[PDB]
Amino acid sequence: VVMTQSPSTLSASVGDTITITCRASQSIETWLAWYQQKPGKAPKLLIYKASTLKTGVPSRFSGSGSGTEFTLTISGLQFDDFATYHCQHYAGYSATFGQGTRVEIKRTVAAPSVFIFPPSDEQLKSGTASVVCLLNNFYPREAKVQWKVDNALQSGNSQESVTEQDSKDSTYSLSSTLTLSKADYEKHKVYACEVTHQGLSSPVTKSFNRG
Amino acid sequence: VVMTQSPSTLSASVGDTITITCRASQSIETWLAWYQQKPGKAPKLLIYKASTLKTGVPSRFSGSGSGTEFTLTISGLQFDDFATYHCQHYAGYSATFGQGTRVEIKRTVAAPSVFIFPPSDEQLKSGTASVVCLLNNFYPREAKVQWKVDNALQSGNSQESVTEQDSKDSTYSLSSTLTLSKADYEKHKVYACEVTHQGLSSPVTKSFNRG
Amino acid sequence: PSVFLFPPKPKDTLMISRTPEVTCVVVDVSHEDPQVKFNWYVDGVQVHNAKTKPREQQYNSTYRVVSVLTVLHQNWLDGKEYKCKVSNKALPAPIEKTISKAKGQPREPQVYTLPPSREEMTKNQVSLTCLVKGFYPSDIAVEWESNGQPENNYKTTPPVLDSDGSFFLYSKLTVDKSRWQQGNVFSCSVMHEALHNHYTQKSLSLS
Amino acid sequence: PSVFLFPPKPKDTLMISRTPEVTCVVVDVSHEDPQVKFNWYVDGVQVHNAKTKPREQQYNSTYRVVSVLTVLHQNWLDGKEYKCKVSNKALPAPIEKTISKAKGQPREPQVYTLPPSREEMTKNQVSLTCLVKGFYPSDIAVEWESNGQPENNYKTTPPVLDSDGSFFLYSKLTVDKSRWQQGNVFSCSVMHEALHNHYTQKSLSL
Repeated sequence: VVMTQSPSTLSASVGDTITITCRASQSIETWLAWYQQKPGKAPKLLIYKASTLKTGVPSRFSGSGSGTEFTLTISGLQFDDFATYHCQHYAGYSATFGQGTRVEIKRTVAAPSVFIFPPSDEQLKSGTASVVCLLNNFYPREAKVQWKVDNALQSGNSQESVTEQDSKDSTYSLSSTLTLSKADYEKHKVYACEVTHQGLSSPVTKSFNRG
Repeated sequence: VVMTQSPSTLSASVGDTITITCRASQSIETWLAWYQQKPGKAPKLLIYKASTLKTGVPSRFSGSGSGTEFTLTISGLQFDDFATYHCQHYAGYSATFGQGTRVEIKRTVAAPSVFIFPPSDEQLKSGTASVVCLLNNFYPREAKVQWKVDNALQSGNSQESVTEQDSKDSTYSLSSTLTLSKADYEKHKVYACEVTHQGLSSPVTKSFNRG
Repeated sequence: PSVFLFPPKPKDTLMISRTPEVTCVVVDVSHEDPQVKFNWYVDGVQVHNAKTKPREQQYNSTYRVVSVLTVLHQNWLDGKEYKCKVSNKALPAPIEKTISKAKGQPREPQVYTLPPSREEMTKNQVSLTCLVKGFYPSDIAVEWESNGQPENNYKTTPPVLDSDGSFFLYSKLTVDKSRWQQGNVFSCSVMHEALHNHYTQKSLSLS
Repeated sequence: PSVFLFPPKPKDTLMISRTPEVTCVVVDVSHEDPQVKFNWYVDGVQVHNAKTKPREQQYNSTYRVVSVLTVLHQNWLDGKEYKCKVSNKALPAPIEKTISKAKGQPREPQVYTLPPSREEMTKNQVSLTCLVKGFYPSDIAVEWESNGQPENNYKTTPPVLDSDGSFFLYSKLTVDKSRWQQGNVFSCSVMHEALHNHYTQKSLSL
């Protein structure tokens, strides 16, 4: 059995009634559960056997369906409900999950505002160089950052982190850190962060020259 | 129930008959085993119930004792027998060991020849400085190295490694590496290795000045 | 600056009512020099325009310019060649692309209908196959219809070069096993340069 | 430069008899800028020469230093990520290209054989058809046989995406109408990851 959820990201406003769909590749009767999960927390069972609400779960959550097509409905979205929802077929020994649906607060598309930061000489004195790229206040969450050093496209030497939706404007921000030793850093001049996002008509590059 | 093994180190010649003692803090009848262990290998059972030789163990190994006093005898040391020996009181659901006896080849006292090596340039360019001290061809095994940087005692920034007894001359050699970031290394003038050993009536210091 | 030439769709040049066209696309036209000049040639003639028709747009961090040349069904079917010449001040020399139907004599496609395998009619849905072989060039169009309407649950493989040098493909229509049994009749329509009125048709039933 | 990674041939990863291989091809390397280096990484590990072997060039006026890596059927099938890391002087930076097999629950293929059409029974040659659908990923090998011996004159359409995210294709064997008349038996062989023993065989005859 393969489980597929639709959509992958659902954007809505507070108070909305929204529906998430879950499809099974073959009939699973009503052996279907729905879980809610917040970032860094445990999944929480909401509904099972397709339509049974777990005791204590608010009545605005409801489930329906049987066979291959299932729906989770949230009737009147509250701020607490923006989270990931997972569907699950559970059998006697194993289980299988859908890919998850992220429910987010809808806003207009916003292109990232891009900034690049050289390493401090205070750090560089210690023997390491962290180069930071900031992608600020963008929406939706999908964005791509690549590092170039003297026009050379880099691989495997960066890490990325993303915020949750901003409490005031519902955007996301992203930081990418390129880490090199002092010695490797001083071997090159041009440091550049290149960014794409659906809100940009062409890639944005920010750069600095070492020293 | 505490087991006390003596001696801690036993130095002897090939062909010797030697004895290792184990004293129990209270009577343990004959519930005592002896194990052999080579560096980096697993313990091997030699004798159990005080005097019973495990099948396949050479007949030159023998054990005696009951109550609180126990003895392992090796009658005709072969090169293969230079190793650590451990005594063990074993009960139904617990055990306790002596501290072990290291049996080594006896030779005359030999003072270490001491050499200090700075960090190479190649490394220093990368952000790290490693300083190595070598204690060459000494006996017995116990030697103390103290690292001093501008005559201030170092702690918790060095690691040591000691060879096994040399096949031809029966000495030990020791290397100690002190590790500092290029930054920390470039803050001090004099670097010193201070060596204490049985063969040295006074502690020996080898030094160099940074750059 | 890149330039891609696109030919008309197989059906466009087969049906006099349809409108066949050759499209010239230019991507990566820098923001600085957005000037783009198109010159069209039909067998090397027309440096002096023709129908022609450009527009202008903006993207990622470059420009995209599209020019469209409507062609004459018979000019295309008669193998005429279409050249799109793209000149840009930010270009060392002009870039030219040319397209037409593949060279080769047109072979009529053989269209056969193939009912499902006995071992499949044990499933809720079966496969009605339509074999189209020995055609050339590869330009071609396939469709399904059961009654006075299109069947929309079918797939056609892309054309495949046979040992003949001619082309062959298969279109697979998927029908609810229940229907195929109700005696329903289906048919695949094939449209090709080498078919009578650029069209033939074959039926398939459960008798 | 210009690098292009290639996955192994489907048939190679499904039978231990053959050896799968990730082939890294680099084109347009200059005369004055040869000296092409490589580096393969499988799920991160291996930065130093693994079990590779690259050589041979000469082109239209350029190079092409094609490297080749031996793959472990299991490794590939389980989805390990193969990373080719090229390095050239006449290259601004170190290019890269990765690849793993298509992800997703594998799905065993259905194989059905079809007789030539009644209508085709008017030519000196007929078409034996083999349908294959419901399989995922798309990597697949299809062959034909006759009483133990191989068939040469057949063509197979590439994998096409069906409505349900599964793939299907058709294989077509061309044979003398006589052989089909004589009642000979032909068989369609299908090699895929989700098949028991990575192999199934279906027959057809008059």
